[PDB]
Amino acid sequence: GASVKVAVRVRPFNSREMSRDSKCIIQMSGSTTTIVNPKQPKETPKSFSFDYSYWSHTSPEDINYASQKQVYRDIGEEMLQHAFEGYNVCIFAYGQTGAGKSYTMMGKQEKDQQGIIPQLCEDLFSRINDTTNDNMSYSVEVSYMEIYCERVRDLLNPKNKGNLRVREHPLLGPYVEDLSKLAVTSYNDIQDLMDSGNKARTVAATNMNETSSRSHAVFNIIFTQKRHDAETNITTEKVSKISLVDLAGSEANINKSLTTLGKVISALAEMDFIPYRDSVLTWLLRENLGGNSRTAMVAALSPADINYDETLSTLRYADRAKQIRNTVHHHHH
Ligand SMILES: Nc1ncnc2c1ncn2[C@@H]1O[C@H](COP(=O)(O)OP(=O)(O)CP(=O)(O)O)[C@@H](O)[C@H]1O
Ligand SMILES: [Mg+2]
Repeated sequence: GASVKVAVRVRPFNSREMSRDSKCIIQMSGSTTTIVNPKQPKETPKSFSFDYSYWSHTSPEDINYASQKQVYRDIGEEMLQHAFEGYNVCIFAYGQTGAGKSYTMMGKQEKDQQGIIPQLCEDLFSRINDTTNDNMSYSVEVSYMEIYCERVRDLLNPKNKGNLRVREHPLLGPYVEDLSKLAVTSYNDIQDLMDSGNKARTVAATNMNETSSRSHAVFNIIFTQKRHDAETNITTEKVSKISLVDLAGSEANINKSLTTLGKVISALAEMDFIPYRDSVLTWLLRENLGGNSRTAMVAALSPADINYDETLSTLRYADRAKQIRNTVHHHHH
């Protein structure tokens, strides 16, 4: 099996940390991330090694700053190329509330501050429009959903209050019943759906009416490749499912999916039964976590001393995911 690739990324201090005069307890070198314990400075700092340790604590003027472009060119680009090979792929952002999950996955729409999802979509349509072999034609379908307190809402159709039911097809696996699946033929169109979708996510008074720290957003693309050949006249089809996930803060019930995800990751790392069905998230993502898919985790980290316990926990869960291996033959030309 192909190992689930893992990257961790530390962001600059935020308003909260600055108001408390937080010092940085995170260091990076190569693919290694080290964390210092602010309360017990007498211990030896704990180090963790990953596929990538992104230092984004400073600002783009730094030669060592890990940009949106590097984060995408490393893992995003790799997954898209796998989609083109015909493999199902998944990228999920994990981490404590405010560590930088949405920035990494969505980013902002200016200043080349766009995250993994916008860059991958753009890259996808660019590659498709660069095609010169008329025997190839493409189809791109998108779906966008939110999972909040186990409830699933269609973000591309906030015009229906149905809490869509997650089901298990008798033969083809889990799916969200009646979740809208829209055909898109340009990056501009997909971006427009992404934008309105982002506008439909649940907010929380508790988060100063900002998007609720407890909702999960799953962005799916169904990429179909059709290859003709004037001959026998059969068109062959290659279908890849791209799942881009932005999880709720790691710190019918509020934290079921996240706690269950932790258990699934731990169990998989150990095994190499798994409670996939214990939550809607782990259920829908069953094949991406141990199944037929190329998967990657990007763990967001706060650099502040005040978030030590939470950051250590994220690093430890990212270390375990690194141990997961999914289960995913041509002729010499
Ligand atoms: N690599 C980076 N470089 C510069 N700023 C970053 C950054 N990563 C995150 N930020 C900033 O840090 C703040 C918090 O990040 P963000 O809102 O994306 O976190 P998050 O999605 O983990 C919160 P929640 O758990 O509630 O969903 C934002 O103001 C964001 O722009
Ligand atoms: Mg977020």
